Amino acid sequence: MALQMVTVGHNIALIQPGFSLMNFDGQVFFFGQKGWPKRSCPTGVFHFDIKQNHLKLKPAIFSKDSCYLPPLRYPATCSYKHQYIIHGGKTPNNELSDKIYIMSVACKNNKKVTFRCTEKDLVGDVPEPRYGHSIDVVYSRGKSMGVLFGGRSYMPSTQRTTEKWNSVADCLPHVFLIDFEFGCATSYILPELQDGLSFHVSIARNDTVYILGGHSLASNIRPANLYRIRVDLPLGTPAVNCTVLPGGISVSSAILTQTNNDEFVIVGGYQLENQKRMVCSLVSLGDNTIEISEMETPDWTSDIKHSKIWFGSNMGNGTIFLGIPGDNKQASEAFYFYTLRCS
Amino acid sequence: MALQMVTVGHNIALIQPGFSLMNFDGQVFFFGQKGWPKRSCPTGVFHFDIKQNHLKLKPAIFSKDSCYLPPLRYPATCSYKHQYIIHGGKTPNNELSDKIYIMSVACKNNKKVTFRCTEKDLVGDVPEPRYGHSIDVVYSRGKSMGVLFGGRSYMPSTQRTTEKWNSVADCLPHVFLIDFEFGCATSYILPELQDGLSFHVSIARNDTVYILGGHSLASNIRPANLYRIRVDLPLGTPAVNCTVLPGGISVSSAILTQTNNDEFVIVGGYQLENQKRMVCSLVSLGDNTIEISEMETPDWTSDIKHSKIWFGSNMGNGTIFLGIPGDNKQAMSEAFYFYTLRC
Amino acid sequence: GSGLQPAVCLAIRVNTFLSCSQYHKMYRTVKAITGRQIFQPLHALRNAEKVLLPGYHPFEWQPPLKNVSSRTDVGIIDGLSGLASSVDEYPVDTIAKRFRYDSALVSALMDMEEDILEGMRSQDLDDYLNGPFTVVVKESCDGMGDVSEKHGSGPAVPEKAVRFSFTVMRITIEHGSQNVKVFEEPKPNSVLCCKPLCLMLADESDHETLTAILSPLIAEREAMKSSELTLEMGGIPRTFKFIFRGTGYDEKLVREVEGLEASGSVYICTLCDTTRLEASQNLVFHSITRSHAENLQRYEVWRSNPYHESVEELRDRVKGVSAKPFIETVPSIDALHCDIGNAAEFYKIFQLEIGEVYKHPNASKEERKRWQATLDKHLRKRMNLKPIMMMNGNFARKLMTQETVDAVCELIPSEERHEALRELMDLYLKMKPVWRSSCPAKECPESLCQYSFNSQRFAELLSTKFKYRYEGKITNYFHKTLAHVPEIIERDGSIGAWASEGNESGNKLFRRFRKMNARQSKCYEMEDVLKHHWLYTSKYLQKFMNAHN
Amino acid sequence: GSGLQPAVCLAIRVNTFLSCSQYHKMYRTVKAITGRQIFQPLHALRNAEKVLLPGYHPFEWQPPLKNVSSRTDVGIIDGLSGLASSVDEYPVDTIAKRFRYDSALVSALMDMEEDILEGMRSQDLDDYLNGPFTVVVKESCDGMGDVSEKHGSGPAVPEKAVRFSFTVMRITIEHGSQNVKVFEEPKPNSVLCCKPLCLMLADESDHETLTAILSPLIAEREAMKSSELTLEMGGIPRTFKFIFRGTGYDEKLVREVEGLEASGSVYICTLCDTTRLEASQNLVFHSITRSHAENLQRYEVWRSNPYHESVEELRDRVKGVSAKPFIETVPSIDALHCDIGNAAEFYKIFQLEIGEVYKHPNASKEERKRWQATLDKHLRKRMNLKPIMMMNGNFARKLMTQETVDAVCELIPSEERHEALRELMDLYLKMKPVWRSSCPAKECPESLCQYSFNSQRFAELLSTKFKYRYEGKITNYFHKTLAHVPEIIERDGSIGAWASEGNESGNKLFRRFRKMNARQSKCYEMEDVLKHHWLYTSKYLQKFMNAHNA
DNA sequence: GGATAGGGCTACCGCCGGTAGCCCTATCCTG
DNA sequence: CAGGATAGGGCTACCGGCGGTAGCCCTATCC
DNA sequence: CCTACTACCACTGTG
DNA sequence: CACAGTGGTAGTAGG
DNA sequence: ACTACCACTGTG
DNA sequence: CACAGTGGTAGT
Ligand SMILES: [Zn+2]
Ligand SMILES: [Zn+2]
Repeated sequence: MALQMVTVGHNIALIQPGFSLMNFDGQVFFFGQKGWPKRSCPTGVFHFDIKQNHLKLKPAIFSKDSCYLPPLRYPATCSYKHQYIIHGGKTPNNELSDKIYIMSVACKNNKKVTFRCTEKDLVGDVPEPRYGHSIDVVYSRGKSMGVLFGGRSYMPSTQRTTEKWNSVADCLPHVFLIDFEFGCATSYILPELQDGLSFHVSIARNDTVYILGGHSLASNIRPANLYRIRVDLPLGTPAVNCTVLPGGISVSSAILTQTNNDEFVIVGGYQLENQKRMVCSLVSLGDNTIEISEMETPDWTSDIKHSKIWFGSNMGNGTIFLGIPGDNKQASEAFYFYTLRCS
Repeated sequence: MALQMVTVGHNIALIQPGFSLMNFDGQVFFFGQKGWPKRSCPTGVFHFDIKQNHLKLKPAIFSKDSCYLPPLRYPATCSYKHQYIIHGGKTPNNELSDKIYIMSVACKNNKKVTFRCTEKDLVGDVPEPRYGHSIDVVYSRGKSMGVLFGGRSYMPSTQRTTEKWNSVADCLPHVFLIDFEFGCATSYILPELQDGLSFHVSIARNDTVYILGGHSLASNIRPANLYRIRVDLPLGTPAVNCTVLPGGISVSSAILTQTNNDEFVIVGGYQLENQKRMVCSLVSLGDNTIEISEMETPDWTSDIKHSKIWFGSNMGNGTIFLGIPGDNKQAMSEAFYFYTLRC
Repeated sequence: GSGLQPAVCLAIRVNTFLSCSQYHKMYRTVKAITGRQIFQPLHALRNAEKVLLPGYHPFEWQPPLKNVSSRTDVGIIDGLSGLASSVDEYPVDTIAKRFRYDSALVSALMDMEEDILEGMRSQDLDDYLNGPFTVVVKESCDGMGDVSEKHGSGPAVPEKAVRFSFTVMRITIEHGSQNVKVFEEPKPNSVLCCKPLCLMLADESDHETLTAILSPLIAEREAMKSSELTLEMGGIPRTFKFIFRGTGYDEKLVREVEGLEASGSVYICTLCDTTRLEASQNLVFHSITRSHAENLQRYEVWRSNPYHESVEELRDRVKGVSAKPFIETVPSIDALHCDIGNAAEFYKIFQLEIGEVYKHPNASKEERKRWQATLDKHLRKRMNLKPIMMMNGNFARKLMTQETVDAVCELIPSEERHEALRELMDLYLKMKPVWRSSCPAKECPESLCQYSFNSQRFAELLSTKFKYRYEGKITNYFHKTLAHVPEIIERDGSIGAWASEGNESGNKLFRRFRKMNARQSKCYEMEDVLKHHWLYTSKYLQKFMNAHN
Repeated sequence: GSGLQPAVCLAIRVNTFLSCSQYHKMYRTVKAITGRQIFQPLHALRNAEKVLLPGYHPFEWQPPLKNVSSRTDVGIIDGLSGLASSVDEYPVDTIAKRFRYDSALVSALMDMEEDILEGMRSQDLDDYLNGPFTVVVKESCDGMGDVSEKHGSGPAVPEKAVRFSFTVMRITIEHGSQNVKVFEEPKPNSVLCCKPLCLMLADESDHETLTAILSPLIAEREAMKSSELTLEMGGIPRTFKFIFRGTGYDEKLVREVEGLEASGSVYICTLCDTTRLEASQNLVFHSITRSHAENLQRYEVWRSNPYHESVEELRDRVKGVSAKPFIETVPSIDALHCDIGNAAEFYKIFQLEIGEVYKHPNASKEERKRWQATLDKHLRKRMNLKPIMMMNGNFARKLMTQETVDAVCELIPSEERHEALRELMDLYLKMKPVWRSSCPAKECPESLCQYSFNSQRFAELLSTKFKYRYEGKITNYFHKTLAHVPEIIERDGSIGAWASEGNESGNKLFRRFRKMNARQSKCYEMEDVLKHHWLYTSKYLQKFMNAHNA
């Protein structure tokens, strides 16, 4: 339940906010590098070598039959089965990606890695090009199905305008449903999900994925709240039901984290634009239950409290890699990073 | 017969053009800095050693009765019978010293040095503050007797104005035959010496000196002229005579080493204001004459042949110091390129 | 009568770099002495400015502009363009005040309209013609440094700016059999034709913020390509039609936006997709097959990876494009940076020849930094040229001089290398007037038509005498000069004009304004710097300045 | 006809920063637009300024000018002052340009003659008075750097520039044992009053080019210190005298020129002969003894050690000097760099308090750097102070305030340090406008009266609450600030009107003119700039921009 | 030998501190 | 053995100078 | 003989 | 082979 | 049609 | 109170 000052010798100017952190077999993988594939890493993925609490970043490679992907910042990421899903991402050409990226680990041979970042085709009511949100599969009756709580994105070109070309308007409030033996997806205008939220930290479960917090720009609000999602997924899927719940804590864009159980910890996003969420609240879910156990905020030092921003994600197991702006003589350090070991 | 690119760890830009070396008691000694005695070396002098081409300037502590003379550029320096006489020189504030400086030694134990330095009171008819010249010594009756002659100088106060505050009047060529250690001074204007010069290389051989080279700004020329200034002190009075030699050499600001007894290799200078003297000139100070045989030139570096400035003085063991500047990448990064000449 | 007109004192304000606080100083002293009403006061020429800056002269499109607003009351817009600088999103720390490419472009048009019609009546040609003014334009984005705002209002911008600055260069009309040059800009590299559009506060290296700010502009542009700005100026509708030949992007940023690997790669060209070694060997025959449409398709295959290949196989199969092309550039180069790089390489070559490195192929970095400060010292005393942290243009053209070759050969006993450098620099100075010129065929056509064999003999020399360099290597710019030059000339029509020689010539004024002639503000210093720089760049004002005759 | 007087212009050029060729653009344009020659052509401005420059208004010296030529048309002396260029002689890579001191004075006076007359009139004094004045002029020798290296016709000057600059603070006269000062400067540190004298592209790091080039200044200056001018203003020969309180030099350059030990030494003050540890225990009950002639006799003894001492105890006898002071400078300070040094020390102090170093004086180095980094980030957050490299005056004055110390106290993990920083900052604030003000007699007299106990509590907060960072390691400017301000303001009137603030701002103009208002030709730059940064700072022109409204 | 640091090129358009000097303070010799 | 030296922290002054990003590509080390 | 219009000089920022 | 300055002097148009 | 804030400057 | 600016509205 405490942290450490992870440091980066080189490639430090690669950890841009919104960067995912893939967790393959414990081995962790940076994703969402700054510019684009740089021939030091012609893919974007970065083998994330934490040693002696120092951080280094080896490159990483993709299979021949993979689709080299753009480094996505604030994408809709997941972790299920070794096999990821990555939607949106806000390509560093500031374009949102309708493309879904299924990142696996192909052949961890000779103490290295290589992935199969396959794309996918989405028949039916495709989900808009989005970002901020988090896709997550529902392990229900052993049938693959994925929930995509629409995050924030740009309007359809039938409505967009250059004066505010980057006007990001929270996507339509849904829980888009996407297959993974087909790649074809569906969705439903829920009578219950009537708030266009983005940057939630969707904690996963068999079916009761719980949509903790977020920041719905629809009124520039941080609705501390939740939402229930009951994927009825027979071979013929009928319409899901929702059951809103209380307990949701106010987080704008926080970091999920599992602990090899249903005891996920949710470490700080933002309770306020300029007053970030210095508190690390928890959860402990079951079949159709959820709580929040406010944990003692790891007593850090003068710096991170007064940073006004941070950014990161789960190192994967029970720990969170996130960083704060550290502009001193950069014109030097580009950031000041921090990992959080829980328990 | 050797050259090399001596190097410098600390205090590089302290070796300023127009300084004075001092091959003293077999130990060489820089003297005449850039700014002023810097309290890292408040002494004024520096301990010039060199091995494996990395110049060492070990600040040479002065002594109890050591009058701290200032840093003198282009002064008059004659290695007297393990002593010196340091006259004139342009103080680092750009004023001239009316004072000879007997730079004796006090102690040397443990490769250390003390430099008993005593100002000596010039008495009666005395020479004015000047510089660029070189005093020397003679032994008429086996008696150290000086010869200070030539030497640029700022015009006399009454005739000197502020528009031309930095004019340099080659002083009346008036051989100053100081009789020191019981008196100081005895001057004598010479009939054969009408146009005053400076940067004149003179030699302290027995019973006579042999002037050589220099610049008489009165003509802005480098007159090819020599002068046998003999001394003959009867029991009561001094005496002097001058006799030009046919075959003098036309250079100003040349450097006087020996490479062995009764023989001096006057290395370079400034043959023509823009065409630095790229040759040496060996001399043999016979019992009544001299023969300036041009020793084979050490073919210079690719730079001394294609720069415009350099300087130095006698490091004793037939060795000579030099410096050719370097442009402003940076201006003080390199500040020079020094060079030793064992010849 | 009774003194001046407002716009006139506006010209006498901006086209002489008078700060509109110092303008008032001059005005109030005038009142103290003149008494008369000259130099129409600040608010007068301010409501004049609002005329020249975009969003005053109205306009329209016959194919309606898609993804764009149909409003002509919008000048200085927030480049962030709705990219909320919140914590949830990317921390866009960019003071971005940008014009709109549609409105700004038409503002320049109606700003130059008197010149337009001046030329229109010329050529013994009509003035009534409303046909499609198939204008030809460039788009020059320079990324700069040492632009330090040191007490902002919270936005932690980088100490590095980038000013996407367009420029209109020629206007033509489908008059039957030909397209006349209505206003063939005399100095398309002159800053008074460097139309600023978007003065982001961001790194040339940054690639998200940069694109967050230039995705709106290129959306505007890709929609303009399709449309025709049917305005009405001179009381007449002069149907405009567009093509945005963006070339003024410095090669670094060129490779960036199109997505290519940064310079220094084994794939050095924004054109012909050739390798570094195929450039060192062939060195004269490379065909343009590397465009932005081809580049978008090429990144699309570098991702789709449909044949399922590995990294290097794809970099070879895409021929270098790793990222996704952003700007629909038209493949070309910047004579400016071409000269800067070629002269940096010649400077390396000169110091080396002082190191006789043609004989001794390899050497220590100290001996490189030596017998090279001698190059500096010698170009100091003999020639009048100094050491500079980074190369520049005055220094180049003062170095691209056979006199420079004499200067460097003054310290090289090797006569064969003397003649080597002589031929080298003479052949390069027969090349440079073919791209470094605003219009060579009209200016130096003989060198231009000899250029093919010029490049031939130059490559042959590179092989022969300068192989300690260029052994399986070459600069991006030595390839863009020894090839793609005639192709660019014939396809575009010139280089020295479309080149970025002016945008960088406008960064000087950008800094001059940010420091002197625009508010030392927090976030709207770019608002008034853009204003000011448009005003300097207003033909409607320059005409008042060439008025002497 | 609306043709201005040519000298009415030359004040709409060198006061709107225009450039000659740019003003000729304006001229051509307005002219061929309205037809009328409203402004006056470039050559008109040239022929006009030829009188505002030095060497146009003759004069004489009841005591003669020693070591000076009586000529009175010395436009722009090569700052080299006829210094030798023979490579045989020292290589002087400094393209210099000097107005002749005692010819620049007369130009400012014949230009301020308007103002002297207006003042003696508004003071009821006879405007036709031939009386012996006494002028107090402030020399501000700055050591600016990082200017440029223009591709030169041979010379290779360091990319730096000294800038000697005489600012004529006041013009006085003892009217019947009463000294009705005639010229109370309205803005002593003004961009418009620091009249540029010499612009060498030397560097204050040097003492050879600087001195080879300024010894002329100091020679004619030690002459003027003992001689009386007489300028023909309004026909009357006003017979001025000078006193030359030239004490705007920064501590680096005043240490160089006066040949002191150094800036950072066990010897701390260029005004008192006291060490650093002594000045880190008392801090309040100092004196002022380091007079320039004292330093000269001190260098005499140092160069002779008449009692024949060794290095260290000699340096304790001379108490500070090693070199020869070549200038004249009454012991005083530079309010500008005083504020700057105190503010840099305070930024360090905030690093410390952030690092709790009031308890842990052995904390690491990268932790010092991370405190600096978070503090830069905070003052960019709260006070909006983006990170600078060393320090500056806009940032110092944004910093040395009860708001910054609060937004920083919140970071300190100790309310004791909260209140200690509060007291320190607010006391230094109570005592800063003392010398930062152009005068305390009217802007903070209570500050002076209380200054004894004020600096006393300052020192005694540094002692106990700041045993760290001040166990010996007291700055130079804390010593000055604390136990020299009263001595100075008493002996010297004020301070803020004697520091080189206006000079360090005129460096900006030096850049702007060496960039826009001069011939870009190494041999000429200083000529045109010196001339133009003068016309800028010539009241005959400002009156045409201030007498309008005023 | 298959990963992992350094030093040159290649295009950019200086940025992490540049130091100038002066204490102490931390190591480095004669084995 | 013990001053003595040499150089680095760090004390000021301070108003920056020998190099640096940002890539890249072709060298070089450890089990 | 005087005023006003260009013609230069090498070099400047911006690169 | 940009371009728009950069000011002093120079050199020469209209009286 | 004039100044007055007004956050901020670049010299430092 | 460095300070003479920097547009720009505000107001008047
Ligand atoms: Zn190509
Ligand atoms: Zn003192």
